[PDB]
Amino acid sequence: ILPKDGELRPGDLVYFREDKKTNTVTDIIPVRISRTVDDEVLARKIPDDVGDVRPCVREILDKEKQKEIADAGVKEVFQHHPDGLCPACSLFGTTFYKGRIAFGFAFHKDKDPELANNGKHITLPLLERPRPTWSMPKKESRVPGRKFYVHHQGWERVIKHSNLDESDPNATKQTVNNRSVQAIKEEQKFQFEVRFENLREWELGLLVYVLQLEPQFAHKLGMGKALGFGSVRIRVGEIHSGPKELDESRLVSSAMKKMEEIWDRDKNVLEKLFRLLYFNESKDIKVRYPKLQKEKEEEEEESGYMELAKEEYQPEQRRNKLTNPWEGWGNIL
Amino acid sequence: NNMLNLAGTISEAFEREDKLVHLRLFADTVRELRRSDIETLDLPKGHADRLGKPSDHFIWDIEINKKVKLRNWLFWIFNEFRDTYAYFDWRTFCEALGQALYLEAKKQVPNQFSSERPVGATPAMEVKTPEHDPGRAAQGPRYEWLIKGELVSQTPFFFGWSTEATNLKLLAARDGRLRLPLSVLRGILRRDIKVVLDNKCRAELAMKQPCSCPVCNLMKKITIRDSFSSNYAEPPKIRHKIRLDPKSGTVAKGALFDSEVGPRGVVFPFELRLRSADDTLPQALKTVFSWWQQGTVSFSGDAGTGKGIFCLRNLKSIRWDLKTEMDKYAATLGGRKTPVGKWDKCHIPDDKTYPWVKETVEISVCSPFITKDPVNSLIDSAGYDAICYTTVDLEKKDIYLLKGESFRGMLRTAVGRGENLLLREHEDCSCTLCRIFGNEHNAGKIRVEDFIIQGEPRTKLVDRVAIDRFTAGAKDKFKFDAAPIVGTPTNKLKFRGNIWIHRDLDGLACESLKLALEDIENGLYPFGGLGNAGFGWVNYNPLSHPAQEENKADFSLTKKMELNWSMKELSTDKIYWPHYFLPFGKKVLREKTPPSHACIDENEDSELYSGKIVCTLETRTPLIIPDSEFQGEEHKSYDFFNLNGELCIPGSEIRGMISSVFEALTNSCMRIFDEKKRLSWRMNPNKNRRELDDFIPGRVTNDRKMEEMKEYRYPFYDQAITANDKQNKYFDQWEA
Amino acid sequence: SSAFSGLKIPELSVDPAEVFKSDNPQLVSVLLDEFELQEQRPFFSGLIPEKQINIALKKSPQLKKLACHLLEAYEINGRRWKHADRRRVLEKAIRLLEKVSNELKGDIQKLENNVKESGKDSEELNKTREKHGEILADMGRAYLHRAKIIRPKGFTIPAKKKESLRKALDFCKEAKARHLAGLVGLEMDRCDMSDFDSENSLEKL
RNA sequence: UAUGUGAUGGAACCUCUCCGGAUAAUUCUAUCUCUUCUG
Ligand SMILES: [Zn+2]
Ligand SMILES: [Zn+2]
Ligand SMILES: [Zn+2]
Repeated sequence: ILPKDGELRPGDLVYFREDKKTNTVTDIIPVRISRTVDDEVLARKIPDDVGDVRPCVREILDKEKQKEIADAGVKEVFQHHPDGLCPACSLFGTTFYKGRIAFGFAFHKDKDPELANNGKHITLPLLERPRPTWSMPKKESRVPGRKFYVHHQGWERVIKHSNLDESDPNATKQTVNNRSVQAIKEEQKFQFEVRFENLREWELGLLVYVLQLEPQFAHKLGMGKALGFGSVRIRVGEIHSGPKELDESRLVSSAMKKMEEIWDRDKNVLEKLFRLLYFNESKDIKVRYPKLQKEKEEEEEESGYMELAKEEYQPEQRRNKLTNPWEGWGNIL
Repeated sequence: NNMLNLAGTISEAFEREDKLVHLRLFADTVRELRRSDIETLDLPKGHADRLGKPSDHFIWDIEINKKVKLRNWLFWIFNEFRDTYAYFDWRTFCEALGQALYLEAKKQVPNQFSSERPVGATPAMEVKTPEHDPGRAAQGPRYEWLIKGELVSQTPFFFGWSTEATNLKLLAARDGRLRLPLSVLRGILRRDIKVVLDNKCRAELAMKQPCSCPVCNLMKKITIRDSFSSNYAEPPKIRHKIRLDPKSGTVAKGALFDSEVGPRGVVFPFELRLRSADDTLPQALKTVFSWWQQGTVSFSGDAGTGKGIFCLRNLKSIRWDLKTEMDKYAATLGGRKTPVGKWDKCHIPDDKTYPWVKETVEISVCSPFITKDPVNSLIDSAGYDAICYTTVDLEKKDIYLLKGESFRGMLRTAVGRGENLLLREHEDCSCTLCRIFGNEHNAGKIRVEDFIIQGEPRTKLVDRVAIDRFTAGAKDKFKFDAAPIVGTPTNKLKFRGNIWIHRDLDGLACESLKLALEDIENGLYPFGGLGNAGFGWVNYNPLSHPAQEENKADFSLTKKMELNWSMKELSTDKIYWPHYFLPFGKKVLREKTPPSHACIDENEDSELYSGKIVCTLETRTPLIIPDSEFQGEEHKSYDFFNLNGELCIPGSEIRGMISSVFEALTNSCMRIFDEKKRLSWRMNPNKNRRELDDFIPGRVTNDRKMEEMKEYRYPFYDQAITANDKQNKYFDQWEA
Repeated sequence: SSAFSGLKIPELSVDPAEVFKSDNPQLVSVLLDEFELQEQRPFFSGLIPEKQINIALKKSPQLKKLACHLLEAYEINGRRWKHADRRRVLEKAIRLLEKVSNELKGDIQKLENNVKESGKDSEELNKTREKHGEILADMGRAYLHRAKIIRPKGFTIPAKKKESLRKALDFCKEAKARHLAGLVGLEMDRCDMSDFDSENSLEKL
């Protein structure tokens, strides 16, 4: 199919669709089987039983009335939510506002920290852009939520697969679509500071708790999060409140009051969030991708994206087992 | 008229693409092109997405009248204009196209600029004939003095040129040479002599009788020649200024100004001719010359931002007597017909009476420094989205610096925050802020010079991206670029500058200035932009504290809120998904009035605290942070992020992780979200009707709404081969 | 009040929020972009999209109403205010009227060429000219009121008063106003200035 | 292209007021593609 350069020409041959309606045509398709496309926009695909999660700074162009407003010139009055700014946009700042916290650079005590793989380069496998049309199968599907990565020990397999003789079929090819990078060994320390001004005590307490989580959990950083790289932990050493007095008890009580006011004794979402931050150090836990189109004879696992959508997941239910953290799809053969 | 039509056409293309927010930027960019010269012109290109394929620039690759490339359309228009009109050059074409586009912007794009501009002017011209006989006198000239000299600009200057009907431009001769008018020199000289003699003369325009008095008695016998730039004729540079909003910390609605500024090092010849009945120079003239030789006074317009400082060098003079040396004088006609042969040297030893005080300031920066130059970023072939400001010196190469306007703004903001005077009305106020810096109906008592970086600074490429919250990864191809100057705690950046204050300033203002300078040195205010990302931090020594051992102030949120936490147990015989999705909450708490920025502490509803937090980061698993440079052509090898061979972690990554976890906890909105996107999906071949699409075809060149139906048939021209039936019967019998 | 009821007080051009309670977006935009927001903390709020009846695509009636309200307030309660308040109110009214007059003059200039091909079409163009004349008369009123209170610095009459009186006279003469022209002439006579010629005689005015 | 017993216009600084600022982790897995001929 040679696509038309632009617009509709008087004489183009395409396929149309007509219903009763008001005797009009609603869509244009080049061939009999093609992209059906979607009416409506992703902005209003959020569930109806959830508070407004759209950005506090919005875009009017959800309809093409962006033109009527723009020509009218009233563009600074139809932006922002009628209620105001969320806690995240207030603390970190938006385009019109300014953030009240600043993060500095992190340095090392010595000039040369230890590097993994004895200083050699690591040949990572192919990484491709996520496809949004997997958790949203049908035209009536809703947005599942934010995406988070789990912790594991899969970097050992990547390192072992690299630094291997090219004769072995298990080696990683040095194609143009790959990328070779360096890494820093574990247990290497970096030091930095965070500067803040004009913060309420509950904001300060929440920020301190976010920076310093419980010892069980850890944060994630850097390239190749899906492969297990970048699990880091941040420690808080001292708070400089200046001339004004400050005690940790008031910070804890204020954070408790704010969290109680916000969540109002709801624990499902928080439990799911805290399950995703668990640091799994077991070397016997394997996480991979289904590897679409399972082939060959024998069991060869039950994986495969097309195969997985036929028996246990199904289009109606794939908005489930994905919002439940730490769930597997297939057993070890 | 051709320029107006071209401007209108260009304004149409931008409007059509939906890019009306860059018309003023292009209006300044065309004058930057004027300065940049045409012979070696090479406009930038795209960001080179994918592996090696360049992309399309967001301004230079706009389709205009079927000419996709603006870079060639502009050249073709210039060639056509040069062919049509004689005595035509690149500079005039660019100037005409610039003003025209500025007019189109002011016309079609409102709210992009400020305008209470006309106040306290009104032109006045008075004349009056005498009513009484003036009389007769008996004192006349008996001596003549010719004084040589040169004026060298040690700081960029600015002389305003304005007509009744590029708002402001530096005045220059029709041949391009920079010009220093004699009116400015006479005014400066009379102001200095009035300061020396402590007078308050105004000259009252035309009065009944001549004013007399020493100020009008000495300028009546002084002749000054007009001067021109001896070694400089190039077009000047453009400087930009903004006005911030103290409450929000951002620019105002229409705060943006432009002003052409001359270079540094232009030599202006000096000529003075004094004819009076005295055998020695007046003391006031010698005092003024002593003041000028040290460069302690300002000569140009924008003196509030430290501009127009000139130094006088190579002073020499000769005295002529018209009573006995008339022939010697008439031989050279006073030194204007023929240059004088023998010159005598003048001492003019010293003077320490000038009313300004110079204090040097040195500030060391311990982080990368960046300042944005949007107009210059569109003419550099390197293609970077942001680049640092540079100037030119006629003595010696680009010099990186921080403009003195930014330093003045920082000082004013610091003083206002300290004394809570950033919101009070300043009409008839006379407070500390209205005294140090002045208000509209007053002037200032401080002159702030530019801060020149000392050493050999180096630039670096820094990359940034926006990671969507729904699907992890870049929300668009739009990578961001910058060229900061590399700075580390061990290898700091040193800034040097001069601040001039008036001798008549009271002690309280001096103490306030000292406190503001102390706060600046301590590091309450970063230099340049991107201050929240760790760029340009003063007094930053994160390694002073000997690391953080264990943790202090530890509490568990899950235990206090009775979270089950679903401890559970993992199984070895299952393969888990690498990523999951977190369901949204129910309640989002929004507020209308965030805390202000103009007050250091104002507890209208709750207490506020300000300080800093010391942290430490360690890696449980190997970490990968790529650099901006690669070694290879096909398989690009990467190295770890470093600042001149020193490994470090940018603050943007930590900001992003902390922010994302923050929306995870507090159930805030999705700050980065591609809300303008529609999915496609596919139609299944069969499925209560599986398919119901009718067959129709587009009609002739009638109204586009009409469309005629059709019936589907079969067609040939997609086959394999044509032959007799024997070949068809032989097609089989392969095997099986 | 039968007015907008958004301004806190005529002599202090501030708005204590509450502007968004109205439905007209043009009124909100005008009250926000040309007045002090008051308060001590930034205000971040907006209206709801998908509003019908369009936006009327112009601001001239609202600006004219603001100018008329400011002049009426100055006429009624101008004695109690201090000098700074009078100066501020007069300057703001002059700026708004000048913007309206410039917009109307530009619109008339562009419409003149188009109506030239309409075979001498007497239509709403006449009403636009009448509106321009009314705006000119209001500008003359504002200029005269501003000139009447200029502080006399120095022994002689300041130039500012002379230029203000000349501008007021020009506006009144161009607007075909008789009472305002007479008032301007009376003010000029008391200033001892004699720039007027025999054609612009005080007796004829 | 002046009109003559009378010209301090070298007799006047386009001056004054305004942080090119704000927001963004150089990151990453599900297909793609429509005409098949009674089977
Ligand atoms: Zn928000
Ligand atoms: Zn005098
Ligand atoms: Zn003040």
